Amino acid sequence: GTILIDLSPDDKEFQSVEEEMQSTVREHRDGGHAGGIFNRYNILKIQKVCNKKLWERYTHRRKEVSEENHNHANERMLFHGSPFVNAIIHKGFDERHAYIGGMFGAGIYFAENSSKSNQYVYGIGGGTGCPVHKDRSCYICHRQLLFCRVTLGKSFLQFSA
Amino acid sequence: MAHSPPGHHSVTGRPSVNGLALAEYVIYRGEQAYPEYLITYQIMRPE
Ligand SMILES: CCN(CC)c1ccc(-c2nc3ccccc3c(=O)[nH]2)cc1
Ligand SMILES: [Zn+2]
Repeated sequence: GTILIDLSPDDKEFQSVEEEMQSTVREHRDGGHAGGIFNRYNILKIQKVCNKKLWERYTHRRKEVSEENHNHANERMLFHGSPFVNAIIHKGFDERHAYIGGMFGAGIYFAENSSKSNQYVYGIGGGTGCPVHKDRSCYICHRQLLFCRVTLGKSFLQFSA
Repeated sequence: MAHSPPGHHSVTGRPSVNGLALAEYVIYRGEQAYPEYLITYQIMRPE
C-alpha cells in the first residue's frame, strides 16, 4: 500500500530535505573507498513515502516509547542507506534490514551524516560498487537514500572510535 | 536482531576520535523508524 509523491524543487519541503542531505556531507577516513569521492550531490528527485499501515505501526510504537520515557519519543530525522531501500519503502523496516555485523550489535543503523549512509547504498563497505560499472565512486549511476523519522527514546550512549 | 540495552530504546554511537563526524544510531525494533523520504541522487565529481 505504498505510494510515492514527487516533491517539486520549488516546495519548501524539498528544499529543507535537500539542505539536510547536502550540509551533512563530510570526508571519510577511507578516503572515499566505500562511498566515492565527492563534496556534494546532484539531487534528482525527492519523493514522500505514503503508507497508512506502516505509519500507524510507527506511531503505535512511538507512543509506547514516549510513555516509557516521560512523554518524550526523542524523535530524530536520520539517513539510511541500504541495498534494500525499495523493500523498505513497501514493507517497512524489520529484522531483515539490520546490519548484523555492526559495531553496536545486530540492529538497524542510521546516520546524521548523509555521506555515512551513502557508504552503504551498494552494501557493506560499498560492496562492489554500482551494478552497471562496478564502481564505488560512480558519478553516472543513480543512488537512493532514505531520510527517516526515527524514535530513539532513552538512548544508550557509546563513546567509540 | 539483538535487544536494546536494558532500560533503553536505542544506542547512540558518539564519535571519540574524528572531531568532524556526526553521531550514528541503532534501533532494535523496525517499528521505531518510518522511511519518510526517498531521495534519488548522484555523487558529484569534485571541481
Ligand atoms: C541489511 C542490509 N545491510 C547489509 C548490506 C546493511 C548494512 C548496513 C547498513 C547501514 N549501516 C550504517 C551504519 C552506520 C551508519 C549508517 C548506516 C546506514 O545507513 N546503513 C544498511 C544495510
Ligand atoms: Zn555506475
